Amino acid sequence: PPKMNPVVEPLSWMLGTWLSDPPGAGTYPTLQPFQYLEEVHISHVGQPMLNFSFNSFHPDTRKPMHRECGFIRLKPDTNKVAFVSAQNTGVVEVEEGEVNGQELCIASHSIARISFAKEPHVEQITRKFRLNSEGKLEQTVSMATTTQPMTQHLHVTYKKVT
Ligand code: HEM
Repeated sequence: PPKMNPVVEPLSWMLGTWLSDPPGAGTYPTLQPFQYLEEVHISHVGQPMLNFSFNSFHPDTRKPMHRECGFIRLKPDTNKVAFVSAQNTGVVEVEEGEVNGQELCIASHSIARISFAKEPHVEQITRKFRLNSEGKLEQTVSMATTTQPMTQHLHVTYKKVT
């Protein structure tokens, strides 16, 4: 209901409640391929930023899996974007980059974790968000871990439900 702060207009295409369709696709050189369901809620309350919650679930049992939440800020009147996330693995990250048209490309510069986080530890993350020609939201996530160089981990497209 609050009018949207002009600072976040360059990312207005991300706003909504979204559901992975088809299921998200998970991979890594060390992992068997997997699928997952994900609910994405991207919202705002009038501040110069977006609020997000991304919650994934097992496609069959619907048991909760990865979860994260945070904020997406922009430098006013620019296309420069900064993303902060806390993840249920006990990991936090700061990613920055830019939006051009309806594509956002960001990369981590800072990652920290809890002392008992499960190994292997992630060292670098990059994400690409885009709105495709059908009006669906796409996210692709890549990462490097202590033992694996930068490569794709996740790809998902979402249907807006709300
Ligand atoms: C930016 C967000 C994420 C990061 C940084 C991240 C990081 C990682 C890392 C470091 C690993 C271990 C890699 C290895 O075993 O070599 C992993 C594994 C895994 N992740 Fe992700 N992850 C993310 C998002 C997700 C999401 C959304 C899902 C959806 C369910 C997911 C599901 C899994 C699964 C199933 C595994 C392997 C579990 C196993 O070892 O059996 N992750 N992730």
